[PDB]
Amino acid sequence: SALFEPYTLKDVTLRNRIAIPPMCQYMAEDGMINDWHHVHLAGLARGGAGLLVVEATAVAPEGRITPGCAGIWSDAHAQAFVPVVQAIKAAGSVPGIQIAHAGRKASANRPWEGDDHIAADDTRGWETIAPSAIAFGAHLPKVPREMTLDDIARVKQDFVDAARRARDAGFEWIELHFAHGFLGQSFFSEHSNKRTDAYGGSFDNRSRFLLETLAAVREVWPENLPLTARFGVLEYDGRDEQTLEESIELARRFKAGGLDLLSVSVGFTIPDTNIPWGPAFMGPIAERVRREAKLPVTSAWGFGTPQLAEAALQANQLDLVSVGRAHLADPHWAYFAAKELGVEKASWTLPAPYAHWLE
Amino acid sequence: SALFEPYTLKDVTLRNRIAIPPMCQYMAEDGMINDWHHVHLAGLARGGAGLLVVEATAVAPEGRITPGCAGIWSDAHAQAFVPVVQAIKAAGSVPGIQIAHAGRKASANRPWEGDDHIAADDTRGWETIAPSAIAFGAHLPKVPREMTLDDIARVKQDFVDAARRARDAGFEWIELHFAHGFLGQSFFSEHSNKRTDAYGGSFDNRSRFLLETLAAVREVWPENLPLTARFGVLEYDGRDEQTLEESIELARRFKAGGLDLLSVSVGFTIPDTNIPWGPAFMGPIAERVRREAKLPVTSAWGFGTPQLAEAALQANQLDLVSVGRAHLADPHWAYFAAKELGVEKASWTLPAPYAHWLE
Ligand SMILES: Cc1cc2nc3c(=O)[nH]c(=O)nc-3n(C[C@H](O)[C@H](O)[C@H](O)COP(=O)(O)O)c2cc1C
Ligand SMILES: Cc1cc2nc3c(=O)[nH]c(=O)nc-3n(C[C@H](O)[C@H](O)[C@H](O)COP(=O)(O)O)c2cc1C
Ligand SMILES: O=c1ccc2ccccc2o1
Ligand SMILES: O=c1ccc2ccccc2o1
Repeated sequence: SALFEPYTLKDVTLRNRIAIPPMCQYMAEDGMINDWHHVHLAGLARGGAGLLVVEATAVAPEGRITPGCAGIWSDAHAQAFVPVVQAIKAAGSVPGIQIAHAGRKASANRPWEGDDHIAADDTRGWETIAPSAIAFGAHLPKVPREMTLDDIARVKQDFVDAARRARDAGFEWIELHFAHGFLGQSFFSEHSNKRTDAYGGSFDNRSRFLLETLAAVREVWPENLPLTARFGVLEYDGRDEQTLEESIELARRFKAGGLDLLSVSVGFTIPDTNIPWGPAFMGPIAERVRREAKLPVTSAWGFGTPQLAEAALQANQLDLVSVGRAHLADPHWAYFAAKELGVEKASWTLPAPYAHWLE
Repeated sequence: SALFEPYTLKDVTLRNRIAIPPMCQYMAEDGMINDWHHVHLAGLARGGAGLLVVEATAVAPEGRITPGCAGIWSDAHAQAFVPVVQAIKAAGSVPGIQIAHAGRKASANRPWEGDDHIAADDTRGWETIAPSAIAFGAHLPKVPREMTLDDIARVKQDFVDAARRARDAGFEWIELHFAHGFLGQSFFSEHSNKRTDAYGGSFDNRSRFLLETLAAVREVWPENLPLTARFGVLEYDGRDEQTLEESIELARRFKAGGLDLLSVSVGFTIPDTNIPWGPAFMGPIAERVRREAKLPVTSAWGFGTPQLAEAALQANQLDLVSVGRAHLADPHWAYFAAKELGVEKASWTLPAPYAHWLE
């Protein structure tokens, strides 16, 4: 099975091609993770996936999506990850982390508590920042504060500090969150970036925050550990071919700047779009990015059907298959997939205290 | 759905009729549990089952099955359970524990490391104890030491101390392991008990260890928390009707002595038997015990098919359905069962960070 072939990137070897993508849990308190996360993540690692990427973890308090988001903006925040990293490694999975800044989509309620911008008089909320003072709209109506050049310098340094902390906590894989309409994506998109300084206007200027942040992170992140990013390569906003062309050009510049793998997604920069949701719908666009930027990729959405994951790999659409919600449903999805695909000794996807009894 | 109806026993209410029976993990060190158990048990509790019974936990070092078995023979052993109990409660499941003594089946290898009695010159092994100096046979050839009256007194006190420790660690449900050919079962069975003192020969004498142990435990175990036992009610040894009759009589004496629920099993006292394994095969015998002893019951073996669990409950064969291996395969089996049986808002079997996304 292609799904169960190992994968080596830099000095890291994944035991199979199943990646668990970042999935916010909304269970942290002032950014500090707790036994929710410990058990959730260790349980997933034991389920057999080769790579487990921790949820969007804010590089600064105002870069959380919600009051429940994880953070890594101090050394105490980082040290809370150490036992979890160690548990993921004990289970034979590779521990990764997505470091993030929610930009104009920050200061929102948890998804089961309204999913919308927090009311102005709610003591939990905060002012959001963005390249330009323009609201997302819809359920996120707050107008963010336009960043100063000093704010840009500060946020880049927060990404550096976050990467340094992730390294020192023992993570073996890092993902910069430049997707999903959050701060990085919003610098790239002309919808959200109306700046007329070095950080907006032209393709080079819109790319600048993302490229500078990547380069700054690269200074502290070990060359022997995968350096990755998530990036929305189109919006489904009626501008798709031009946007895809620019996104692929940026992917080439990421590769030249030391990016080892790109997690290919959708922008979600603005609400007025027409996204053609369907099983593995991103496969062909991931394949195009992979081919035209000559860079390994992953993608997500609907790959919880094992045969579809297998097909995407065999078609060389993807190098790793990211499987999210199916792992919330069943932490042992990798074992289910091994059985489905007829892998020999499928139960030994799991550790011995489970595997022995399920043969 | 009957499977998703709550159940109240004494002061304890289970949110549904799904019980996770004790399942040895073989991951403890000198009886001390660790993060294997913490994550395993907390993950299961979050999966939605109403009751989670911790694996056979030895009341004395020589009563472990294997070198990997959990123990509760000192206060330090008991205190290791406290964070796990607290995690199970945080997830809304009821924490239980099975306290045990392996008798002549002790000093064995882990099941994936031979499953047989440990060699005499292996430094991990120990002398086993039993009512009579008679080996099980087959892969368990060691002849146990015949217990003295002082040994009987000591082991009863070890059960008391174990129950006291379980209580003080916060467990809300206790199960005495009088099944599966271990010490208690072996006192009851004429195959293994050839004593001619007060603890063998007659039905009353063979029952005595079990009844005295129950009564002694009852002195320290709170009256408002379920007091239960697991007991093998037949052997499939060609003596089934007579053995069933005696076992039901013992069940009546357990009930009279304060037992709240009986987990009905097979004896596994000797190897030369013909057990008719099949899905829910114990249902009719559990039903007979339930009816003739007028005592709530659970049973196990093959109830991981949700419709079969439901049928057993609707037929009043069982009060709780024990589902073991299916939970090793999928910690979230209760969610799977809720979907299968068409329960409304099935995803809310799970906590919010999962349930919201799986609706
Ligand atoms: C509960 C949950 C939280 C999510 N949090 C993030 C996040 O932290 N970062 C991110 O880039 N994507 C996040 N996503 C997107 C997932 O990583 C994944 O791309 C999406 O769920 C599609 O994959 P699936 O169909 O296998 O679930 C989240 C999705 C879910 C369901
Ligand atoms: C891994 C494992 C460990 C077991 N350990 C115990 C134990 O600690 N105590 C016990 O009474 N039964 C133990 N059993 C029996 C289970 O409790 C259950 O009765 C049996 O697995 C049948 O249920 P199932 O078909 O749902 O798996 C164990 C079974 C398995 C598979
Ligand atoms: O980047 C993100 C962060 C959270 C999240 C939650 C649900 C769906 C997608 C998501 O993407
Ligand atoms: O009482 C027990 C203890 C361990 C065990 C392992 C596999 C099957 C049944 C078992 O029963």
